Amino acid sequence: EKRADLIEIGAMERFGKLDLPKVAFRHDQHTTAVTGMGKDCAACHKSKDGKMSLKFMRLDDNSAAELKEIYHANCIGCHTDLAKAGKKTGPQDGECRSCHNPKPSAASSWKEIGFDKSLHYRHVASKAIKPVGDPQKNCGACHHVYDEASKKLVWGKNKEDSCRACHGEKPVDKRPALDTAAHTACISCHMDVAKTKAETGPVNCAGCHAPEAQAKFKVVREVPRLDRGQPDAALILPVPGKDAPREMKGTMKPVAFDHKAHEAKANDCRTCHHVRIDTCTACHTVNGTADSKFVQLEKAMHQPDSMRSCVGCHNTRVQQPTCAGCHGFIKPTKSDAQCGVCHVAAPGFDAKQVEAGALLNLKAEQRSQVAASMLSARPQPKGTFDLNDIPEKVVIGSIAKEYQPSEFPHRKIVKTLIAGIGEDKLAATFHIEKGTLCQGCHHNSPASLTPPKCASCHGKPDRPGLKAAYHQQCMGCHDRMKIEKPANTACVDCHKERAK
Ligand code: HEC
Ligand code: HEC
Ligand code: HEC
Ligand code: HEC
Ligand code: HEC
Ligand code: HEC
Ligand code: HEC
Ligand code: HEC
Ligand code: HEC
Ligand code: HEC
Ligand code: HEC
Ligand code: HEC
Ligand code: HEC
Ligand code: HEC
Repeated sequence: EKRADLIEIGAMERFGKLDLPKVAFRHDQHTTAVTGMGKDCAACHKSKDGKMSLKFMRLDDNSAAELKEIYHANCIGCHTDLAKAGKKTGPQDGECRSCHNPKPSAASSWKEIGFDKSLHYRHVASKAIKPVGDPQKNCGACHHVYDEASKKLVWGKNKEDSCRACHGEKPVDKRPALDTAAHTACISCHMDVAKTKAETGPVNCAGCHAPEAQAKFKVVREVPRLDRGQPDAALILPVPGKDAPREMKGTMKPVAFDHKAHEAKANDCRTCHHVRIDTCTACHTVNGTADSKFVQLEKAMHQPDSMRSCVGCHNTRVQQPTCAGCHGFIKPTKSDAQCGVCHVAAPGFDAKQVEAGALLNLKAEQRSQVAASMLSARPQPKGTFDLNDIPEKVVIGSIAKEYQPSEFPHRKIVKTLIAGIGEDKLAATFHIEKGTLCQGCHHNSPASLTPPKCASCHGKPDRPGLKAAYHQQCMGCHDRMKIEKPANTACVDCHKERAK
């Protein structure tokens, strides 16, 4: 009952109220049958100048009357001819309700489809897609901008973007809507390559929009960089923008951004460039603009719950079990030091000149030099204290009573925690002190080789008592890290039975 190929035909509703229900149409069911009878798309779609219309048996919608005749004459005509041939067929001319069906045809499994970097690269890498306007580059086969001089579309070198950047839910001006744009360009090419029997893309509705079909697409794990002329190192500045006089100026040190490293770890460009490839400050000025619906630069970069912001995406990262043990327990400090991981001094510039705009009109190559400098000048990772310098096992028995004191495997766990982190660079860079990792459990005191006892703040005598403090911390981390043994229900694996 789940289908991804449903079309609810309701085109004449634009001309006025419909007398009868819209007509449900299974496109994949129809192309399969048409193929089997030796026909193709041309059975139902006309073309004009080598471009196939996506409309049924027409190039324009001229009137309600004309449209009704096109549907009835052509839809029913085929059904009738198949009937007298004694073949499987659809509703006959007199079965009004069988097409004009008030009850839904099937359920919809339809899913949107898009290019992650793997799929985009599988297209870039295809021999079947030939270079355009270049000895090697493939880009012009798919990407365009409108050239006002020639009054036509041309490949705009290094101005390639997702189709969504210029094609919307509805056709604005002579830019078609996204669905028309994609259905036209994508499927047309797929059908051409299919003729050469070189590997190609889907033509069936289900082939693109069915979750089952999507799961089957070959994925490439190591995907080459998609180079469109973007910086390796970006310099993000508190851009005020022309509007709002006086306008807000920045108050922090500037931020250098390793754009190249982030590409390698992200799954596309759009994740961050959510409207179009450009700066962020084009819309998210310090004060915000109408074009950002007044979302300010600060929000764009710090929004804790958005995948688009520095802090937000990093926040999803720390929800990994290897991180979540500590990160589901600790509270951010918002200390100057932590802010300083991103906001750093620029070489040769003072604070007064940066939030004066001294950097705003520098050439891309020059700001890259400045940014790369800021990136390389960041101190080397201090790592963690030598684990041999902390107790290997601590006895937790301050409140022993019903059980024996816990013999806590202190050093072994810390070692596992560092192992679990591995070469994660987000962990390496933001864990700025030798004892930062220690604070994942020893919270609310400075990073140190010698943190105070929990009892110094808990249940001695807001805050939990000492037993609650232990249980919540121990059991909590194990749940978040998916630690199987010990089980939280195993009441003796952390503190052995009284006597017995
Ligand atoms: C499937 C093969 C059809 C059969 C059998 C009948 N109709 Fe139909 N009709 C069909 C389509 C694809 C459309 C367009 C639907 C839309 O809303 O765009 C139509 C259109 C009409 C209309 C005009 C639109 C409306 O007012 O709802 C009418 C009045 C109409 N159809 C009538 C009608 C009757 C009475 C039929 C039995 C004699 C009949 N239809 C059969 C598809 C099919
Ligand atoms: C007649 C039985 C059809 C055959 C064979 C093919 N298509 Fe079709 N298509 C048909 C209809 C009735 C419609 C709805 C438009 C209308 O004027 O009522 C369509 C629509 C499409 C679409 C758009 C889908 C959507 O956006 O909802 C596409 C992209 C499309 N069709 C492609 C297509 C191709 C490539 C075909 C051969 C493989 C083909 N169609 C055959 C009817 C029929
Ligand atoms: C031959 C070129 C056809 C044209 C043009 C249209 N249809 Fe059709 N239809 C055709 C066949 C051979 C079948 C049966 C397919 C099968 O495998 O059973 C059908 C069936 C339908 C149905 C019934 C769907 C179902 O519930 O099983 C409907 C409602 C239907 N057809 C609608 C329809 C409309 C509205 C068309 C114009 C847009 C149309 N069809 C054209 C063959 C052909
Ligand atoms: C803005 C930079 C655009 C991006 C990114 C994409 N498209 Fe586009 N497209 C754009 C304009 C200004 C127009 C209208 C041209 C005119 O004559 O005024 C278009 C048009 C199309 C069309 C229609 C013409 C045709 O090819 O038959 C298609 C099919 C189309 N666009 C597809 C398309 C796809 C698939 C894109 C992502 C790969 C894409 N466009 C991006 C502007 C822009
Ligand atoms: C030529 C100019 C194409 C355009 C435009 C689009 N696609 Fe494509 N596609 C093309 C080829 C040559 C191939 C084969 C690549 C290979 O592996 O050799 C493909 C393949 C796909 C696939 C993968 C199918 C599978 O793995 O089974 C999909 C899902 C796909 N294509 C989708 C797609 C979409 C949605 C497009 C516009 C947004 C699009 N393609 C354009 C060639 C061309
Ligand atoms: C992969 C090459 C496609 C094939 C084959 C078909 N569709 Fe498609 N469709 C495709 C894209 C890339 C898009 C744009 C949005 C997206 O999914 O990325 C669409 C869009 C639609 C829509 C419009 C959804 C909306 O937001 O209004 C529908 C309902 C739709 N597509 C239907 C459809 C049908 C019925 C097809 C067979 C005729 C079909 N599509 C094929 C990509 C591809
Ligand atoms: C990297 C993950 C960030 C951390 C950690 C913090 N900030 Fe940030 N901030 C970041 C970016 C990418 C930007 C835009 C570039 C710029 O420097 O303007 C910002 C911007 C601000 C702003 C607005 C601009 C300004 O007033 O100068 C403020 C007020 C700001 N940042 C404050 C701030 C503080 C107090 C932080 C620690 C709690 C902090 N930031 C962390 C990136 C990152
Ligand atoms: C047609 C088969 C393509 C070729 C060849 C190239 N691109 Fe592409 N690109 C294509 C599509 C359909 C899309 C949008 C996919 C979506 O789901 O939105 C794109 C997108 C881009 C982007 C934006 C990345 C993103 O986050 O979506 C860029 C920067 C881009 N394309 C660049 C690019 C370049 C430089 C290419 C030649 C090396 C190139 N593209 C080829 C389809 C196709
Ligand atoms: C978030 C992790 C990003 C990913 C993934 C990609 N980009 Fe990016 N980009 C990002 C930021 C924060 C910035 C700085 C913008 C600012 O306001 O300073 C950028 C900048 C660019 C630029 C430079 C534009 C300019 O300075 O005029 C380009 C051209 C660019 N980005 C392109 C791009 C492409 C094509 C990507 C996929 C291959 C891509 N970016 C990913 C953040 C992120
Ligand atoms: C104008 C074309 C914009 C550019 C360039 C960037 N953004 Fe944006 N952004 C814009 C709008 C219209 C909105 C509000 C509507 C919306 O899409 O949410 C936003 C919003 C954000 C947000 C907030 C998300 C949330 O959940 O609250 C963030 C964090 C954000 N944008 C980030 C961001 C970044 C990092 C960009 C450069 C890569 C960027 N934006 C550019 C408009 C525009
Ligand atoms: C997911 C969409 C991310 C967004 C948006 C941003 N970051 Fe990021 N960050 C992310 C990962 C998965 C990584 C590891 C890959 C890497 O680039 O090393 C990181 C790491 C950092 C680091 C440490 C390493 C480095 O590249 O310098 C810093 C200092 C950093 N991130 C900064 C940063 C800023 C300032 C961003 C907003 C402009 C930002 N990140 C976005 C994932 C994602
Ligand atoms: C306990 C041993 C830790 C583990 C395991 C991980 N992190 Fe961590 N991290 C920890 C502390 C005590 C702090 C200091 C918080 C403060 O505000 O002073 C941090 C901080 C970070 C940050 C900075 C932003 C923040 O969330 O406060 C990041 C981005 C970060 N850590 C990332 C991170 C990742 C990706 C980890 C798993 C690979 C990870 N951390 C583990 C303690 C501990
Ligand atoms: C390790 C992950 C634990 C599990 C599982 C359980 N407990 Fe626990 N508990 C733990 C610690 C580190 C401590 C402190 C030890 C001390 O004596 O200081 C405790 C403490 C208690 C106490 C209070 C002390 C006492 O009366 O002996 C009780 C009564 C207690 N815990 C009960 C208990 C039960 C019934 C459990 C099974 C559900 C259980 N704990 C599991 C660590 C861990
Ligand atoms: C959670 C998994 C821990 C991490 C990460 C680190 N330590 Fe820890 N330590 C932890 C507990 C539950 C206790 C018991 C404290 C109590 O009050 O019962 C301890 C204790 C210490 C002590 C002894 C304190 C005292 O008894 O007065 C020291 C000196 C100590 N731990 C140091 C330490 C350091 C420096 C770490 C980072 C390398 C570190 N711990 C990590 C839990 C956890």
